[PDB]
Amino acid sequence: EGTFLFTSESVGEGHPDKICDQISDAVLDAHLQQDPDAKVACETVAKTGMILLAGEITSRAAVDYQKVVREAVKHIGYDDSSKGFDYKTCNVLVALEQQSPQGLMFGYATDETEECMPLTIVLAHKLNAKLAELRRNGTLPWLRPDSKTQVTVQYMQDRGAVLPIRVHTIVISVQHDEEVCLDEMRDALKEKVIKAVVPAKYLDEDTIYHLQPSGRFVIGGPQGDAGLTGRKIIVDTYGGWGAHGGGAFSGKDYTKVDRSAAYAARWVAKSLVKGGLCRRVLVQVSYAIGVSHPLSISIFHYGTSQKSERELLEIVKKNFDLRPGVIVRDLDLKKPIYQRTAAYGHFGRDSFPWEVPKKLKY
Amino acid sequence: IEEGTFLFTSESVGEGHPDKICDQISDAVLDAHLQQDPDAKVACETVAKTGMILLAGEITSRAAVDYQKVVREAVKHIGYDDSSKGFDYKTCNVLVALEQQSPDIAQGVHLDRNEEDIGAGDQGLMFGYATDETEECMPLTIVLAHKLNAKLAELRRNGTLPWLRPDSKTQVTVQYMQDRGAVLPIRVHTIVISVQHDEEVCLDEMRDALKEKVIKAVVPAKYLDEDTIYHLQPSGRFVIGGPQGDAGLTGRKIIVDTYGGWGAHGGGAFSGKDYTKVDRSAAYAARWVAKSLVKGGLCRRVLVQVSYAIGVSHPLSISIFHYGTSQKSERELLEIVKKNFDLRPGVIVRDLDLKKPIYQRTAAYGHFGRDSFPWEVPKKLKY
Amino acid sequence: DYKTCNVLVALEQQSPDIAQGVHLDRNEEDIGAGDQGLMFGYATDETEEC
Amino acid sequence: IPNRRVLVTGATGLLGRAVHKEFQQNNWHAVGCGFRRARPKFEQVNLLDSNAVHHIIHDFQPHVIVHCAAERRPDVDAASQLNVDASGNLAKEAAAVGAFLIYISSDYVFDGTNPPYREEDIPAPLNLYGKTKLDGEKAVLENNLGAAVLRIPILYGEVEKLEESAVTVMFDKVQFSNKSANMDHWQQRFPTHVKDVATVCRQLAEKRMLDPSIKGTFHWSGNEQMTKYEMACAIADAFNLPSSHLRPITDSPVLGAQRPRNAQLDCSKLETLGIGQRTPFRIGIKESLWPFLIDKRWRQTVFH
Ligand SMILES: C[S@@+](CC[C@H](N)C(=O)[O-])C[C@H]1O[C@@H](n2cnc3c(N)ncnc32)[C@H](O)[C@@H]1O
Ligand SMILES: C[S@@+](CC[C@H](N)C(=O)[O-])C[C@H]1O[C@@H](n2cnc3c(N)ncnc32)[C@H](O)[C@@H]1O
Ligand SMILES: [Mg+2]
Ligand SMILES: [Mg+2]
Repeated sequence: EGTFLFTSESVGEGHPDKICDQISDAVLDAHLQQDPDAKVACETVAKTGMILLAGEITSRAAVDYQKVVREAVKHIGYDDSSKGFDYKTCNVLVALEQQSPQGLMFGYATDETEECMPLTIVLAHKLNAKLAELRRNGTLPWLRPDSKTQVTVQYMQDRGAVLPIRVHTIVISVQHDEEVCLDEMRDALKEKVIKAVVPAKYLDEDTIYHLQPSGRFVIGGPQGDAGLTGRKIIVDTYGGWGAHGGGAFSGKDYTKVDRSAAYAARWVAKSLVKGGLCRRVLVQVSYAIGVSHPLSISIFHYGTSQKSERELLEIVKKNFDLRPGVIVRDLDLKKPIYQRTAAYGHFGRDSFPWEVPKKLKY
Repeated sequence: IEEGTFLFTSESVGEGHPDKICDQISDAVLDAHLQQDPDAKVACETVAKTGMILLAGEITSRAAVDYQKVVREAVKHIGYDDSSKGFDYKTCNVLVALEQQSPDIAQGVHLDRNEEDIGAGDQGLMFGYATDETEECMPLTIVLAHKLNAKLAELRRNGTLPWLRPDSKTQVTVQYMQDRGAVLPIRVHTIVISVQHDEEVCLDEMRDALKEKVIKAVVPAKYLDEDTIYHLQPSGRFVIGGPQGDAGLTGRKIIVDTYGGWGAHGGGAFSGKDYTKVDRSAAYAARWVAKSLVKGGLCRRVLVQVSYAIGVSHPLSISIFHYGTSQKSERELLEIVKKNFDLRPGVIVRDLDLKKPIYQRTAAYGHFGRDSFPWEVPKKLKY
Repeated sequence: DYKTCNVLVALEQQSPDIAQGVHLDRNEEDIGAGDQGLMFGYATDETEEC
Repeated sequence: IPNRRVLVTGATGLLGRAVHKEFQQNNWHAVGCGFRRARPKFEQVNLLDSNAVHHIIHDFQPHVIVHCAAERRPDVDAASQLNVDASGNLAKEAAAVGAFLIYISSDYVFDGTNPPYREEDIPAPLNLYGKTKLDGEKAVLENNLGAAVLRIPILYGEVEKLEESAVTVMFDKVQFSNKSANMDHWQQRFPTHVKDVATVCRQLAEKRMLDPSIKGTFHWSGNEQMTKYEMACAIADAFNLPSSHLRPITDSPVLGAQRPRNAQLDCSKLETLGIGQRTPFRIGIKESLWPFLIDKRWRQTVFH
């Protein structure tokens, strides 16, 4: 009928891979606080009782890695062996080689949500946030940090844009304790989590629910599955929408164009949609060796713009300066707020500079 | 003048790039297990670093596997065998942090089930993609990027360019034109090649060699012209490469492994994973479907999405986008796919023969666009 | 905690150079010392266990 | 590996593509060329540069040349222009190598007063387009007596853009039912598939390898007679759409004096030799235009 399904996932703070992303960016943050010009390329690996730091750092800062990693794991919620991991007793190994002193990026934006993101991933992200919140409250005290979610939305194509109709399927898997029973978890996940996150007009009697579909989820965190930095890049970005060139974000400082120009491309894309010029847009920025400005910019507006691609490009050229140096200045990327980006997606939340739409002048 | 033109770029990396070292080691470990135990449950993550290979993850298997030997033999084959190259298989540190698969995952996925009923090893989404712009049904950008690295490795291993080392990076920028939903590659705009090298060989002997022996042997002359930009060894002194002064991980080149930016990706990595992990088997399945549709003449370009819930056998969703390159509707193409394919992992494993220990082959030069793989052989469709 | 601690394994084969110098191709009774070294033994009548 | 060589000029255009395709597949070693947008499938050749034309023909040694003009008819104002001439050079150098040149020409060389028109009939163009097509025939025939001339009417095919054919330009006006659209119901025309014309070009060339007597003018055309208005209604019928928003203008257009009313070509000479293919228009235009359906075009993006 012109109808199609699309699926996206997200994960919780206690997910092994997301643990590593947060620690990687926690290391970055800590370095940037003492030394705004610190070069960081910090990978984290997680497994039963182990956090391993590995990478290159050119920094003047003196960082207590012990404290950084342990406080991160604490915040995440892993504070006892009964939960599979404990910040107080885990092994922290440091293998960073410290010293003393191109690309294709994509930005994407869709008018299907206030946050200008695909509904599928927004919901996926928010379901994990809810679990974390209800775990920390004490409202559902059997919850544990590690969790995954997946949302399938039924869309209708509408002249370039995509129109959410309903939620087709929802998956929630969340690590839990040994007392709570399967029916109580499933009732709770449905009534306290989903129904508080998803607008009622998207839910109906045909919506399929796979809640705790594995049946048991006691063993979790790095014990149940090894974690690595940079292994959730689709979760970090557009959940299968838009496009992606290859680069992971976390553990990398702002001088890596993989991170900061991806942020800028997002900024442009969101500005075009919030500025009413597109209902939906994908922005391609080609950078090339030996040029500051992008070598080429393409703008796929899916036919949702009254203005042509050349017109939109011209609008982009006089409102934006996409030279790395200017990007870090304009978006304030030397500041130590990278850890908050390392869970729940880098795009979607207003608190980030690249999610503040620029008022366009043309 | 512009029309509906655009630039697109894809990279590939050679076997010695630290990330791809991890991918190949993880797949060697998987193959080692499948040689003795075809039903092995493998989730091997590898970490590569100055002087170190660490194995972390989980494996339940009946195989007796000597991890020190498999890891060191892999690094040997990759070509790191001396301090001069920054890494030596004979003397590198090899740590192992491998445990059994979580019993909670076992009971919830595969225990006491008929093969066709085993659940997805995880939740996830996977994409499959095909395009008629090359014989291999792949984007020209990524195909050229892969084949350049493969050429470098070839010319290194048959001694014809003995100054080459294992680490390399290529980027191929092609100029494209849109054609009713398909894409016509017009010309190769730019080619970058960085490759690790001897102390002796001079800069412009390498640059001459990269153009005349590598690019000329790989890229059809029809795509090369006087304007094509060549960035051969752009920085200059790239003698330091591989793990030394660097840190790589399994599953940090997933875009290189697949479509090089084209189509889409759901973010699941391939290497170190047996068939029960649908990140691999369903992605392979979805490539097979996308290639079958294009080779079967039903469209010129296509993207397929599938999704799964852990412990559930049937896909949660399936979707087809033909970019308006088919006379038939996307819904009609979906109906055709539903009739011709069974996308449960318990069935995909039979159709694609995924217990065979042939995975190390896939860990470099991309998992798609090659002759020998079952998922690259299109299915004759009935509709 | 035994259940949740990190365990890392870095075990390789005995050096082939050691093996050939010590025990390969010999009757067990003619096995060489695994290494050089000195060792003491001691006893005292002050307790029953010496 | 095939030894039978052919050179198609204007290979970038709707007609050329179809011709180069029809040959290449059927055991010919087909090379195409074009002035702009030729690369990567075809050779970049400016027909007005004699040095370029010389080198590619010298190096290729074609056993046959099929001379097509790119074309993108707005024409169908019907005035100017052409500086060719270059069909002269092409005829010159085709003879120098001993290649059989097929010159594509038009029914616009005629008056369009006494249909049908035979190959023997006296031409009388009412416009500058008809004039230069007639000049080309002259310029070719007198520079090469071993050459042929295939006259054809209005063209359509599997276009890359709607504007590549004066039949296919109408398709948006057909589709948009919410706006009324005027279309010519005065000029009589015979829409003809370039795929049909291509088959004819292969059959005719394959005869000249046997029999050296094949030369002079020839006529091919589709058998279905249609106005611009009747074509539009036929397109709607093929895709099952309403056509009541289409209004015919039986009055001749602003420059009706420059447009031959009915320049129907008599194809009897060519029908005799067993040369001829006729894809029905309702089946031909369906295969031609489906990629340009509104709903398809919405979907035709680079990314999903
Ligand atoms: C299932 S695991 C990946 C496969 C695993 N490496 C294995 O050995 O089969 C991936 C993620 O699923 C989640 N997970 C772990 N145990 C689970 C269970 N028993 N049920 C559902 N989800 C689980 C965790 O978030 C974990 O990081
Ligand atoms: C023989 S090793 C102990 C290794 C252990 N006993 C074994 O065989 O696995 C102790 C020391 O002897 C020396 N050593 C090592 N290899 C040797 C060899 N092939 N012959 C003689 N001495 C050796 C080194 O100084 C080393 O620290
Ligand atoms: Mg993972
Ligand atoms: Mg995984």
